[PDB]
Amino acid sequence: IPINFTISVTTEILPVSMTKTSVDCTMYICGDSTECSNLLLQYGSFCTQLNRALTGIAVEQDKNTQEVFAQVKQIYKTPPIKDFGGFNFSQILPDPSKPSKRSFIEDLLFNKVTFNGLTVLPPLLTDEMIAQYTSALLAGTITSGWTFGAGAALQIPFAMQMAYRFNGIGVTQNVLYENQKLIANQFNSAIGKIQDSLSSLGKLQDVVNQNAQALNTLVKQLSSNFGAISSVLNDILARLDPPEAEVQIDRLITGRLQSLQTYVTQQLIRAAEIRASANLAATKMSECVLGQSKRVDFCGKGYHLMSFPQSAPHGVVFLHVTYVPAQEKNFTTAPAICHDGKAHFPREGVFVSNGTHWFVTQRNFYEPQIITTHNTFVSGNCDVVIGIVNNTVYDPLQPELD
Amino acid sequence: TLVKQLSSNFGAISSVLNDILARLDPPEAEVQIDRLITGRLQSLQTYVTQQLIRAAEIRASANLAATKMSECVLGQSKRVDFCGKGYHLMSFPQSAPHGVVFLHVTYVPAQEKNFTTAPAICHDGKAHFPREGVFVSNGTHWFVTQRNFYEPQIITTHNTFVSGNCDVVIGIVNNTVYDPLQPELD
Amino acid sequence: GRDIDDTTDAVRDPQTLEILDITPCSFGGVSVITPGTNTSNQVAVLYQGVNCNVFQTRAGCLIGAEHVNNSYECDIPIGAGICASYQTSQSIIAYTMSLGAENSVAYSNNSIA
Ligand SMILES: *[C@@H]1O[C@H](CO)[C@@H](O[C@@H]2O[C@H](CO)[C@@H](O)[C@H](O)[C@H]2NC(C)=O)[C@H](O)[C@H]1NC(C)=O
Ligand SMILES: *[C@@H]1O[C@H](CO)[C@@H](O)[C@H](O)[C@H]1NC(C)=O
Ligand SMILES: *[C@@H]1O[C@H](CO)[C@@H](O)[C@H](O)[C@H]1NC(C)=O
Ligand SMILES: *[C@@H]1O[C@H](CO)[C@@H](O)[C@H](O)[C@H]1NC(C)=O
Ligand SMILES: *[C@@H]1O[C@H](CO)[C@@H](O)[C@H](O)[C@H]1NC(C)=O
Ligand SMILES: *[C@@H]1O[C@H](CO)[C@@H](O)[C@H](O)[C@H]1NC(C)=O
Ligand SMILES: *[C@@H]1O[C@H](CO)[C@@H](O)[C@H](O)[C@H]1NC(C)=O
Ligand SMILES: *[C@@H]1O[C@H](CO)[C@@H](O)[C@H](O)[C@H]1NC(C)=O
Ligand SMILES: *[C@@H]1O[C@H](CO)[C@@H](O)[C@H](O)[C@H]1NC(C)=O
Ligand SMILES: *[C@@H]1O[C@H](CO)[C@@H](O)[C@H](O)[C@H]1NC(C)=O
Repeated sequence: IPINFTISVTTEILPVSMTKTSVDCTMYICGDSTECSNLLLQYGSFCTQLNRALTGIAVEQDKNTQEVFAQVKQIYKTPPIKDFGGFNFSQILPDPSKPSKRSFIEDLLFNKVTFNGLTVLPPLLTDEMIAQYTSALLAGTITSGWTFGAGAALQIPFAMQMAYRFNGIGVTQNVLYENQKLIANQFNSAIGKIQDSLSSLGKLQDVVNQNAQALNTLVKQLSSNFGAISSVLNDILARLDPPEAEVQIDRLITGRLQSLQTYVTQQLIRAAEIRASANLAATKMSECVLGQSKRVDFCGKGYHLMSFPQSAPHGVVFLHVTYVPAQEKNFTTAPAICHDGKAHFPREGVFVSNGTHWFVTQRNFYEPQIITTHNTFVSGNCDVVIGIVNNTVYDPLQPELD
Repeated sequence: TLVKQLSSNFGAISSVLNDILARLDPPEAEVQIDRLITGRLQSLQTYVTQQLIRAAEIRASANLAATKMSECVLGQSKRVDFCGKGYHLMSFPQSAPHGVVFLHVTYVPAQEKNFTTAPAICHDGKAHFPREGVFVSNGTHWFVTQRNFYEPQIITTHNTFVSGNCDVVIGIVNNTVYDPLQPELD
Repeated sequence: GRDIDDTTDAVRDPQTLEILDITPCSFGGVSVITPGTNTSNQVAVLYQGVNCNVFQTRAGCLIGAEHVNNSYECDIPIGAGICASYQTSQSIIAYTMSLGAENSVAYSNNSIA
């Protein structure tokens, strides 16, 4: 049985969207050669299909960003007071000093990350609004408990909410109230430890790296002659007549079409993967931030208490808060207790052995109590249980019967 | 798009194979024929790839649907915001052309009321914590009520359990806990 | 003179021996905003990236639309946090979208709801 308990925190990085892109077909394959366009008019549907696919990918990116964040339609506001029972919530709250409401850890996280028809579109939800959503979520999960995920937002003091969640994971409230200072100090130390650790993100950067590599390979592919006589169309047309230059022209055309097809297929597959990741992120946001999760090992290793979302460039970062046991102690135990030829089983807990006496205690934190009739219920005799121990169950009524 | 792609000559001299073969001999028409063949092959390859990707997406959606069917219709879900917004009570599947439609039934709270509260209760120098609920304030008296629906009760020993003295809790209120046994002790 | 993409980026004029820079001028897709032909026909045109009631937006230059200073939940997204609508005769307006309302919560260390 454990005797002490720590509180840890853990990060978890998830991509949400990649860089929206668009590649005009004709401007890439051809330059300004009119006859090049005339030849491409034999392949007409291809350019339309490619543009449609790219637009689909762009709108999918925006849909991901929309789904993962806007879970609330009532922007809340943290009170000016910071009376949260000693929980120094200052590294994740917005600061009025900076123009944007980006908090300290978001600001630190945001800095670690660093022609021919290749227009890049911007997302229709700027980073400041994303930080606004994140701040609203923080305010909701700090003040209003978790009822704000179901209908309106209901106010409740923070200490009582932490007691609620401690009851949730299977330990009585008194454990929390008896150790507010210790819990608050451990939480603050953990927050500082994370602040230090992040001061020195592969999953959020390899996406940008792969995008850069793909675009670079697409651009550099222009140089190759694709088995023709030379690269530039202008040189070919200026040096040969159409009846003999058309073969070189259409060979180049086939080369460019193959390159675009390959790049589009790669983009589609990467977008599918990113959508899967974004759906996982939405599920984590709706099942960790709001409410509590009994799904073991989902919202951070160990038992789960709460969470705190944070923003990131093209990403999202969670700060889980996990109850974790500590130093334990050996004990002896036996399931049943025989008192008057009848069994006795605990209502909640087990029968640990002092080595001389017997006790009933919580399942996850050593709290010895006296075995009364208010902790056990009886069923059947003592002649059927596989293991049992003789003892006596004190009764509350007898001393009062005087 | 696949059908209409047939019209294009794919850089050949004409679309219909019959016209090409009827107007040219094989030794010079084979180039037009195989150019058309390459065009049709490219079109089929593109369409097949698009179909494969769309099918993968549809399979993902169908697996999500199966999970929702097995975790909402049967039993109850504690996964917040999975089976409909708000708390969940039941569900009712319905069919649809190439689809499925659920009718979730969700409990949702309503008008509230301000109250005053304090975690612990001190009676005889010893603490008191609710078994289930919180200690709302009448403004004159104290009560213990359910966590999600206002139901005032009288604070007895059948709603609270004791642990430790009154000298360690951060916040507490003086009051008296009625006992059921004393009036019956007459 | 080249770049990371090994494409021409600068050139020296071989008579005055001075440095010159280069830049393409062929960006920009054309897009149009319509409140629905079911009601009225007035539309506005949006260019993608060029610089231009010609009103300027972070994501292109907007013509045929009237800027405002209000903020609401928005109907037709455009880009860079700019949204168009039809409510106003009546015309087409653009503005910065509002994520929603804002209500403070009376959180006190002894108050419960
Ligand atoms: C090429 O010829 C031009 C002719 O104008 C030269 O331009 C001279 O530029 C200097 C710069 O101040 C002037 O003072 C002269 O009056 C210009 N003309 C001449 C005839 O010198 C230019 O310098 C010449 N190129 C080089 C490399 O010297
Ligand atoms: C538990 O651990 C903390 C720090 O690790 C220590 O201060 C405390 O004395 C230990 N024991 C109890 C009962 O809290
Ligand atoms: C929170 O911690 C920071 C430094 O870690 C300190 O400057 C600040 O005063 C603390 N606030 C509270 C309320 O403890
Ligand atoms: C049993 O518990 C009592 C206190 O309840 C303690 O005094 C005694 O030493 C314990 N017996 C052991 C540790 O063997
Ligand atoms: C428990 O008490 C009964 C009552 O006599 C006795 O028969 C039994 O042997 C005791 N248990 C053990 C393990 O001796
Ligand atoms: C306290 O409750 C009683 C009924 O139990 C009621 O008569 C009284 O008005 C209440 N006190 C208030 C509302 O201040
Ligand atoms: C509760 O009663 C004790 C008993 O005398 C008293 O010392 C204490 O001050 C009371 N509580 C408050 C808040 O006054
Ligand atoms: C829009 O279409 C509906 C379809 O019946 C029609 O009744 C309505 O009049 C149309 N809107 C206007 C402004 O005419
Ligand atoms: C658009 O480009 C022109 C070109 O010089 C520049 O003068 C203008 O300031 C640019 N627009 C904005 C909003 O910066
Ligand atoms: C609760 O907040 C009020 C604010 O005025 C303060 O006076 C009081 O001491 C606080 N009580 C606790 C237990 O924090």
